[PDB]
Amino acid sequence: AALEPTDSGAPSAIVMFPVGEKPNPKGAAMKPVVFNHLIHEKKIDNCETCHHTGDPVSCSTCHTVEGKAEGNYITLDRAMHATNIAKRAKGNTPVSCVSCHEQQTKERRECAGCHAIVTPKRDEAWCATCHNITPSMTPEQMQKGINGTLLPGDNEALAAETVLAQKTVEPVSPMLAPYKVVIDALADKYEPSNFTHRRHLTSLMERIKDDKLAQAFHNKPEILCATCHHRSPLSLTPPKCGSCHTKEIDKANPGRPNLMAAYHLQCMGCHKGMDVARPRDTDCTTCHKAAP
Ligand code: HEC
Ligand code: HEC
Ligand code: HEC
Ligand code: HEC
Ligand code: HEC
Ligand code: HEC
Ligand code: HEC
Ligand code: HEC
Ligand code: HEC
Repeated sequence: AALEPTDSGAPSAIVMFPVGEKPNPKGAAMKPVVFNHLIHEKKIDNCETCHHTGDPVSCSTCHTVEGKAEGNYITLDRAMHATNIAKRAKGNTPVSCVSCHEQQTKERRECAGCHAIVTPKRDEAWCATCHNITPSMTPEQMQKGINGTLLPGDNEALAAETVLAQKTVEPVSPMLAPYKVVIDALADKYEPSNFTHRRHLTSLMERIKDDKLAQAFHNKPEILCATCHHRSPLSLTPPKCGSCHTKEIDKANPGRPNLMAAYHLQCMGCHKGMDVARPRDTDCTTCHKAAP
C-alpha cells in the first residue's frame, strides 16, 4: 500500500513532469515518468553520481523543457536522454537516464555479450518503459505537475499506483526455440556448425534472470530472440540469416555482410564482448570441424 521509505529521504517513487515555463494547456507532452528512487539509491552508492551539482534537488529546477541559465540551457530532453556526454576535466561528469543504462550494458559482462551485437530499436515500447504513468492521472493533475503546484501527496499517490501496477514481461522459454541448429548453409571447407542454440539462450538468460534493469527493458516475450534474429518481426520462427545475407558480395546492400562474415561477426562479436574463453576467434575448428 505505502511504498517502502528511502534512507535518503527522497520520495520512494516520484512522478517527473515536463516542467517548463511556456504554458502547455493541452498537455502536449510525453506521459510523465515514474522514477523509482528507492531502487536506484539502493544500487547506485553515490548520490552525486546523479545529483551531479551536489544539490539534492529535482533536475527540472535547472533543466527545463526550453532550457534556462541555472542548467546552462541544457534542456530536460538532453538531461534525461543524452548519450554523448563529454568527460569533464574538473568536477563531476553528469549522467542521464539513458547514458547510465547504456553504461550498464557495456560494462557488465553478463550484459555486454548480447549488447555488443544489438542495435537497439528504441521504439515506442522503449520510451514507455520510462514514460509509464498510471492511466488514473487526470489532465488537471498533469497541468499541476507541469506548473509545479501538484500536492506532494498527489504526486506520491500517482507514483505508488503506477509502481504497484507494474508488471514485468516473462521472456519465452528457450524450450520454444530449437535445441540445436546445424548451420550448414555454406558447408565446404568445414563440417556444419552444430550450434548449441538452447544451451546458449538458456545460459544468457540465467545470468540476468533477476536483473531489474534488464527485466524492465526486455519487455516483449520474444525480445531476446532479436539479439541474433534482428531486423525482422518478433517471432518463434524468424527467417534464416541467409534470406538477407547473401553468400557473395551484395553491392546493392553494402552495409550487409555476406553470410560467412555475418555468422563470424555475430558469433565472435558476442564472444568477444563477454570475454568467452573458448572458442577464441582464432580457433577455426571448435565451431566447425575441418572437412575430410
Ligand atoms: C528513461 C530511461 C527514459 C526513456 C527510455 C525515454 N525517456 Fe523521455 N524522458 C525521461 C524523463 C525522466 C523525462 C523527464 C520527465 C518528463 O516526462 O518530462 C523525459 C522527458 C522527455 C521529453 C521532454 C518532455 C515532454 O515534452 O514530454 C520528451 C520529448 C521525451 N522524453 C521523449 C522521449 C521519447 C520519444 C522516448 C523514446 C524514443 C523517450 N523519451 C525515452 C526518461 C526517458
Ligand atoms: C540517480 C540514479 C540517482 C541517485 C543515485 C540518487 N538520486 Fe535522488 N533523485 C534522482 C532523480 C532522477 C530524482 C527526481 C527529480 C524530480 O524531477 O522529481 C531525484 C530526487 C531526489 C530528491 C527530491 C528532490 C526534489 O524534488 O527537490 C531528493 C531529496 C534526492 N533525490 C536525494 C538523493 C540522495 C540524498 C541520494 C543518495 C542517497 C540520491 N538522491 C540518489 C536521481 C538519483
Ligand atoms: C542546477 C543546480 C542543476 C541541477 C539540479 C541538475 N543539473 Fe544537470 N547540469 C547543470 C549544469 C550547470 C550543467 C553543465 C555542467 C558542465 O560541466 O558543463 C549540467 C549538465 C548536465 C548534463 C550533461 C549534458 C551534456 O554534457 O550535454 C546532464 C546529462 C545533466 N546535467 C543531467 C542532470 C540530471 C539527470 C539531473 C537531476 C538528477 C541534473 N542534471 C540536475 C545544472 C544542474
Ligand atoms: C546509473 C547512474 C543510473 C541512472 C542515472 C539512472 N538509472 Fe535507471 N537503473 C539503473 C540501474 C543500475 C538499475 C537496476 C537496479 C537494480 O536493482 O538492479 C536501473 C533500473 C531502472 C528501471 C527498472 C526498475 C524500475 O525502477 O522500475 C527503470 C525503468 C529505470 N531505471 C528508469 C530510470 C530513469 C527514468 C532514470 C532517469 C530519471 C534513470 N533510470 C536513471 C541505473 C541508473
Ligand atoms: C541477450 C540474450 C541479452 C542479454 C543477456 C541482455 N540484453 Fe538487454 N537487450 C537485448 C535485446 C535484444 C534488446 C532489444 C533492443 C531494442 O531496443 O530493440 C535489449 C534491450 C535492452 C535495453 C533497452 C535498449 C537500450 O536502452 O540500450 C536495456 C536498457 C537493456 N537491454 C539492459 C540490459 C542489461 C542491464 C543487461 C545485463 C543485466 C542486459 N540487457 C542483458 C538483449 C540482451
Ligand atoms: C543468438 C545467440 C541467437 C539467439 C538469442 C536466438 N537464436 Fe535462433 N538461431 C540462431 C542462429 C545463428 C540460427 C541459425 C540461422 C541460420 O540461418 O543459419 C538460428 C536458428 C533459429 C531457427 C531455425 C532453425 C532451423 O532448423 O533452421 C529458429 C526457428 C530460431 N532460431 C528461433 C529462435 C527463437 C524463437 C529465439 C528466441 C527464443 C532464438 N532463436 C534465439 C541464433 C540465435
Ligand atoms: C533481413 C530480415 C535480415 C535477417 C534475417 C538477418 N539480418 Fe543481419 N542484417 C540485416 C541488415 C539490413 C543489416 C545491415 C544493417 C546496417 O548497418 O546497414 C544486417 C547486418 C548484420 C550484421 C552487421 C552488424 C549489425 O549491424 O548487426 C551482422 C553481424 C549480421 N547482420 C548477422 C546476421 C545473422 C548471423 C543473422 C541470422 C541469425 C542475420 N543477420 C539475420 C538484415 C537481416
Ligand atoms: C552471446 C549473445 C553469444 C553469441 C551470439 C554466440 N555465443 Fe557462443 N558462447 C557464448 C557464451 C557466453 C559462451 C560460454 C559458455 C556459457 O554459456 O557460459 C559460448 C560458448 C560457445 C562455444 C563453446 C561451447 C558451447 O557452449 O557450445 C561454442 C562452440 C560457441 N559458443 C559457438 C557459437 C557459434 C557457432 C555462434 C554463432 C552461430 C555463437 N557461439 C554465438 C555466447 C554467445
Ligand atoms: C564460431 C564462434 C566460429 C569461429 C570461432 C569460426 N567460425 Fe567459421 N563459421 C562459423 C559459422 C557458424 C559458419 C557457417 C557454417 C556453414 O557451413 O554454414 C562458419 C563458416 C565458415 C566458412 C564457410 C563454410 C565452409 O567453408 O565450411 C569458412 C571458410 C570459415 N567459417 C572459416 C573460419 C576460419 C578460418 C576460422 C578461424 C579463424 C573460423 N571460421 C572461425 C562460425 C565460426
